[PDB]
Amino acid sequence: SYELTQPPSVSVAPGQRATITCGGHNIGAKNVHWYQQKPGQAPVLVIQYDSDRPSGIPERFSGSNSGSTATLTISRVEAGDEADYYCQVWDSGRGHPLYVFGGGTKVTVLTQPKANPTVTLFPPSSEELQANKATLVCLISDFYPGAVTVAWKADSSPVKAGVETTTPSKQSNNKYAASSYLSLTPEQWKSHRSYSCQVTHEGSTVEKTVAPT
Amino acid sequence: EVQLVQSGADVKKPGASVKVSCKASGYTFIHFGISWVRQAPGQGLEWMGWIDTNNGNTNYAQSLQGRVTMTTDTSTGTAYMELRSLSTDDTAVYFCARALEMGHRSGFPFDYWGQGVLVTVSPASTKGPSVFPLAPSSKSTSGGTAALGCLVKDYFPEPVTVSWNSGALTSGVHTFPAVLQSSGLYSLSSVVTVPSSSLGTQTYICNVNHKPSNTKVDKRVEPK
Repeated sequence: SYELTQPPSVSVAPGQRATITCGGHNIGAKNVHWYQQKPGQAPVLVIQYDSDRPSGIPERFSGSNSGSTATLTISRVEAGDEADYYCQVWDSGRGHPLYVFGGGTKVTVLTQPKANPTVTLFPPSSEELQANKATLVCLISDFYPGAVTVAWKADSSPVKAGVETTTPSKQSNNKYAASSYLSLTPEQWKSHRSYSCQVTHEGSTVEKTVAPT
Repeated sequence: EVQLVQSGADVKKPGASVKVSCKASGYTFIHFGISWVRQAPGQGLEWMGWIDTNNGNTNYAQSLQGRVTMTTDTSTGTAYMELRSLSTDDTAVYFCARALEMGHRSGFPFDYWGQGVLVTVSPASTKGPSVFPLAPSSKSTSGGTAALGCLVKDYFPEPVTVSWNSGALTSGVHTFPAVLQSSGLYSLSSVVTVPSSSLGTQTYICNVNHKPSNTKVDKRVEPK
């Protein structure tokens, strides 16, 4: 179906302007609506029909839509604007109409210094292997802002199946931690030369690799 | 004031069905359609379908056609969503949302939302964990620091508490939050960072406690 593309995250210092884009083929021909969602709450409509603020939404929220990109702008951002933001359009769906949401952008308001992630990757243990199972454990700690993307590769090719990744949660020292797990069979583990866990954070990546040897 | 208040949160087994409700108040119930939107834990919003509260006309997501049924009860101002043949992929918070009209040429935004109800699809009521050692990569002769730990695999429900050396070791201990896997079971890791020189001289044992299954596991972690 019609697809919407949002960046996973946006980091912004207090008072700066936050820009969240929503890409779609000729999305300028559609009405785009924007929803804000804080944790454990329901979404809130903050921009409707490309650029209209519903009643009660601060004037620092604004939106535009042109060509292949719609944009939600949060001017003079405040700490309380930290949330996930979702774009949305209606589509005719070849006589089967639908709504589609973008994947959502986590907007972090920078209230503490940037911290690069520590990545620890463990291969499957002999005990787990000797029990006909295999798990690669990728542990990600002491990073801020709390948004990462984890990609796995078998040798060189990406692997999506068997991957479970947590949502980053705050540590005791107020930084963030997360973990990603790759499940596979002992044979796929043995069949490849190596496996890699790649962690993307604030535009940079830390990649660790392990091998059956 | 417009309010949507949901009910019907529940815990289910794979293959079962579930029915949730959305009670509208503060406006003319039949003047506005109702959409349904779900959110799996940690994931984004996924539109499910819409219903005309006046005549019962629906538009469903193609991926759900045949499996979902939405209804309206105009005598109580309530919308209902039934989802059959549940899998662990259906574990999610389910939201209802007011959407004036939806059609083949236009669709309104969702201006008021219910609070969401959690539906947990799980294959077990209780299940103890499998504990495996995460042996340190560094060696006793290595220098600097070493990370070793324990993998606590495939348990249900949360939580698992982990200590080290019966609680005598707390510096450098990090027990990570659990992940909900597509199997419906939880997994977590706990890792302790220790001086590399201690690998040949100090014994390291993780004390895993899963109270829901009445299970304790003291697993010894040996360098490889």
